Amino acid sequence: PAKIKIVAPLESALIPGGETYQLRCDIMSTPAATIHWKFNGKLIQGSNELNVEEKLLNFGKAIVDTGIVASILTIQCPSAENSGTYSCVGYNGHQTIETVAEVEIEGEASGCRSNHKSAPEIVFWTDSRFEMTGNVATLVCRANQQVDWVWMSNDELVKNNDKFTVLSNGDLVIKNIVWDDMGTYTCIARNQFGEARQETFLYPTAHH
Amino acid sequence: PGETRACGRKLISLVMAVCGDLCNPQEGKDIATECCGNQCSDDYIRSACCPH
Repeated sequence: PAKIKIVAPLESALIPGGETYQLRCDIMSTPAATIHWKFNGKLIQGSNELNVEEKLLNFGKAIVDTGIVASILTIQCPSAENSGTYSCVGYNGHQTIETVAEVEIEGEASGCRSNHKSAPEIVFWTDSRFEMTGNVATLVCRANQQVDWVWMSNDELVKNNDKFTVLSNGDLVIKNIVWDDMGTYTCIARNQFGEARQETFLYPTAHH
Repeated sequence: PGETRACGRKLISLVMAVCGDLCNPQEGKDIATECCGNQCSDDYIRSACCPH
């Protein structure tokens, strides 16, 4: 049965202009949730898209698909253009949850250089994913720019084979999971400007 | 053992998200320790700290 839950709603904030400010929301959800952000009701980050390809690979199976996803929104050079209503929206195809906060900027940002030629950021990721042994699972990372992806599992490189698939969007697809696949999976995003890393966690639950 | 480093923290976050105030923190720490040492089912993990 579908469940979706915010871990901690956004708080209203008065913030100094010109200084980078970061919002975060964590969402627990069954099945997997996607997160997107709105500014005064308009989408500014993320998407509504769900992982339908994994639902295909598990079509006909009993699916556990539970865990927590996390996402960050970075306001680089907070000016008056950035004062308004910030919204984090969680979505899992059956349910939607939304937490909304007012951000007011005090001051301007004349000095601020913004994220020109700045390292990539990982703005959305699977914090934990639970799935039943024998099913396909996916660990998600998304970056704010075009990047190349490299995945590690418990300090070992992940290469494409019959089990693992590193998709170019930042998904790690893991077929036919078994208890030994449990642990931390590290996504590394690179471009010409730097790299960002983020840890995800997979728990293969018991088959009954 | 290397994997278990994050596992207890991750399970306890999941359990506290599922139960909310209904889950005593040191009791969830036990679920995490038990289920990061042995494979538990989805059914147990989600309802052990708050069966009501």
